[PDB]
Amino acid sequence: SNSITVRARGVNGQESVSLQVGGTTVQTWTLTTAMQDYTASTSLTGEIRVAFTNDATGRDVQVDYIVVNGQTRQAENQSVNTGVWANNQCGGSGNSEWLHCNGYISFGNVSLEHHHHHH
Ligand SMILES: [Ca+2]
Repeated sequence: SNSITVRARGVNGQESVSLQVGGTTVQTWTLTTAMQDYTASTSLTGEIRVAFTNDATGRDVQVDYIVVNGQTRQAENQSVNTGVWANNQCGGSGNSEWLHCNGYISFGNVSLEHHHHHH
């Protein structure tokens, strides 16, 4: 199976995030206010999302990165972010660690390719 580690925190420790692969929720965790590693495994190979699902007063999520089969993908390097509050709206910008609104950061398919090298 594929190994995925999510490194994230909540601002008030009430925040819940889900690891979704190809649209399937693989695991769900309540965050602490400290950056912490959370790990899961799956044979699924679809698009990886880290999803904040329980937005409320005082709740926000900050994601550092994920690790996929030993490879770090930085949250700030991801072009899809549907939760960051920017330009006065949810998902206002790519390339952010933040999920303020309910939404997600997409980290790409489990398997990526470059010059016929698969990683
Ligand atoms: Ca490979």
